[PDB]
Parts: sequence; C-alpha cells; structure tokens
Amino acid sequence: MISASDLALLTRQLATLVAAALPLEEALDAVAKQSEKPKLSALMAAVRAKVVEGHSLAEAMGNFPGSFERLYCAMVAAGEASGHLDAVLNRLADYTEQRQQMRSRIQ
Amino acid sequence: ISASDLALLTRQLATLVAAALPLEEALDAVAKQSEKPKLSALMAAVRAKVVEGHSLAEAMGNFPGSFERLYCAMVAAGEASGHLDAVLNRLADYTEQRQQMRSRIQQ
Repeated sequence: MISASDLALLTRQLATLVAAALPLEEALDAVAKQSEKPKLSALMAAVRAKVVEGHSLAEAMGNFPGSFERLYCAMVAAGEASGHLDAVLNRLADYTEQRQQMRSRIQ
Repeated sequence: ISASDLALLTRQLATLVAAALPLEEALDAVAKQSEKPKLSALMAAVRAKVVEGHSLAEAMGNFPGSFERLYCAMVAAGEASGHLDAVLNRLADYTEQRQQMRSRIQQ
C-alpha cells in the first residue's frame, strides 16, 4: 500500500531517467539507489529483478498492485507495446503528482 | 518561469545529477524534456554558460528572475563541497514545498 507522494516521486524520477535514454535496468537502479525509504528501494529493485529476469515493465510492476494500480500498469504496457515508454511515464508522472496534491490539500 | 516549472526542473536535474550524468548532459536532458520552450531555453542558456567554463551557480546566477539568490548560494556551496547532488535534492524538496503552497491557494 504506497503513499501517493512516494509513487509520485518514483514515477517522476523514473520518467526523467528513461527520457534521458538510460536503459531501463539502469534507470530502475538509479531510482532504487536514490530512494530515502528502504521500502521504496526494495520495491524498485524487485521490479528491476523481474525486468532483468525477462518480464516487461508492466508485468514486473504488475507483481505489486498495492503500489502500481491496474490503470498505471496498462498505461506502461501500452507505451512498451508502442515503443513510447518515455511518453507514457511522463504522462504518469503528471497523473501521480495530481494524486499527491489531492492528498496534501486535505491532510 | 513559474514556481511549478522551477520545481519540475530542479527535481529532474537532481535526479540526473544523482544518477551521475555529467552536468552538461543533465542540463541538455532537462532542456529536451521540457514542454515549454521558455523552460528549455533557460536550461539551454544555463548549459551554455556551463560549457563556457562557469559554475552552475554562476550560470544560474545570470537568471535572477528564475534562480533566487538562496538557490544559487546552495548550488555554489554544493559545488564547493563536491555534493551538488545532495544540494539539488534539498532544493528539489524546497521548490516542491513552495509549489504545493501556491497550489493550495490556486484553487
């Protein structure tokens, strides 16, 4: 069960690195290394294990539906299917940053 | 540039510098990923000064309409200490905090 601010941080970082043409495995590594929360490092490294293991990012992410909801994984799947993963992650970073904002407006 | 623009660019820049991209590749990458030609141009201009041999802090310093004195002094200091990566992460938190205040008010 992931905090909306923590998902928004991971997704912005990942979108930035993937857009900068880091290989996916390296991008997931950089997001795991840069995390302040051990639980977030582990999560990103676990997703990376699956991608290195041969799974797509969506399938990898799909292993953690408490972190990565169905809509988010299907968005990733489609970007991978089209060769536009970087566009889809940039879109998801905006989306996730809106949910973080809604959660701070109340609490 | 706006508060939300500065927040985005600082977060992007922190993420890339932390991933060990050379500063000139990090600035390029952030200029490429911007949807606003004014954001891209600013970042290209900062990069120009940095390729001309200036510090990031001096480079940013030429645009006091975007990079406040405190922002620059933090960058200068991180450059001095060999910890620009840590300084940009802190500025990325600061600029996000600021942005989400102007957002609580914005609606």
